[PDB]
Amino acid sequence: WQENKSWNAHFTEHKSQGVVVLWNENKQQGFTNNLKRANQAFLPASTFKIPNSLIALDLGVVKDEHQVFKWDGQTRDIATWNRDHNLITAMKYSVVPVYQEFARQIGEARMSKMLHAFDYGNEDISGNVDSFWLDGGIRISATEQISFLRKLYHNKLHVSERSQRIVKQAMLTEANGDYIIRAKTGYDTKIGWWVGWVELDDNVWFFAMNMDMPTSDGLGLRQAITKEVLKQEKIIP
Amino acid sequence: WQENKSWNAHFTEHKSQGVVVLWNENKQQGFTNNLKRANQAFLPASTFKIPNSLIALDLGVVKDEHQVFKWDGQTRDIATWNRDHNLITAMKYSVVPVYQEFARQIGEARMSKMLHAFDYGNEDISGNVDSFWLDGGIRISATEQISFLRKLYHNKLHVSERSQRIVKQAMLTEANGDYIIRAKTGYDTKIGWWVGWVELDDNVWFFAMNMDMPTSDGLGLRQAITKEVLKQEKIIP
Ligand code: NA
Ligand code: NA
Ligand code: NA
Repeated sequence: WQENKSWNAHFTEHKSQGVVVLWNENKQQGFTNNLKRANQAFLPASTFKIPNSLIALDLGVVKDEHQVFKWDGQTRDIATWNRDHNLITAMKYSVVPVYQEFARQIGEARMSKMLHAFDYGNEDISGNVDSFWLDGGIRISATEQISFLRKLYHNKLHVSERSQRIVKQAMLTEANGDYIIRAKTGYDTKIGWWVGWVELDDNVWFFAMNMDMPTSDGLGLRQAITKEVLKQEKIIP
Repeated sequence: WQENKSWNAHFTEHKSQGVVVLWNENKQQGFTNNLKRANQAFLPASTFKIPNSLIALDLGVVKDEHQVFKWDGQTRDIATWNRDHNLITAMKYSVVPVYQEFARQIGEARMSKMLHAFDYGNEDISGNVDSFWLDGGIRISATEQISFLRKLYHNKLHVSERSQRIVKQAMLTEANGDYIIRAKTGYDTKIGWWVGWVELDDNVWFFAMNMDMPTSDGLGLRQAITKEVLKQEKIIP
């Protein structure tokens, strides 16, 4: 692990504070602007959709990325939520109600057992079974997110290979001739997250970032600051 | 099927001639600028890399998208070919020697049986087992490319689901907040190809295009013209 404080200028430039963690898979080396915060644990919020999806697929709660999760007829503030969804759109729009239903069907016992099998964060599901990742006891750090993602990337998690391939497909965020990003956003009213990885032709760079997010004003910063770090390190052009 | 000659404006504006074929999956309806050229069969060239990959995966000739195909040590004109590759980079840079090796390992008998099971084009693999898609007997039309691709999209081809998911991952070309394109380019001395699909939140649009390609100058037009048509049809912004 190497600390590079020069990344802090990207945060300063945006009147923000946070951590970016990068892992170079080929070199097995990590880099971050703040080693201490890199190892501090926070509520995952919607980044929890990654393990939740995996578990739901492995248990058959979700069949595949095409199955329709019918809208439950309750109108909610976020317009995109008020419609039918599949795994791809549910991830893309972070549709909380669909995942809450998943969590209820999974149940606390299977949920707790799976997170333990995954070595996921503090592995604590205390609170409501359908909301612990938003306001309950579970915590994970940026470095822990990287460890978890590395296992997912290599199909090493304790679910089927098929479930893992499907979730990586659903994580697809951006792709062009230069790179591919597979990732998940999250935010909880105190912290904003972006975790995932960048696929290059001959390497993979895992990333996990979080930042203080007093208002939702700055949500776009999660990707922007990360990309500035990626640009500075020449990972993307 | 519906003919839209207005699309010809995009070809002529580039001093070009060709066909674009679109299929709206939800509505089960197709659109083309030239109904007859849509059904004209040509050598598939590198678009054959899609069935070739599926077969190699299903037979274990390829383990997965990470397996290294070591460079055989012969230097060829295209700089990107002269290195080790995996399925992702082999597709991205259309690395013919790797696929030629796959074809030799698959062998004529299994190749022929699989293309028949695929209902692929004219199913004719004469003569050279490692070059028939470049100079041999096989011919496929833009509409036939679409039929094959629709089966691949739904995991309905007669190979494992896993094989189909891996090849679709390897087809990934472009992705953003508005769309995902999975596709494969091809070109022989005479014609250039682009075939694949556009994933939207609530629909999939299949496409297959081919155009006259007297020089390799114009290869960029395969994507550009196709995108102008997608833009016109309001499929992408
Ligand atoms: Na690793
Ligand atoms: Na910025
Ligand atoms: Na044009």
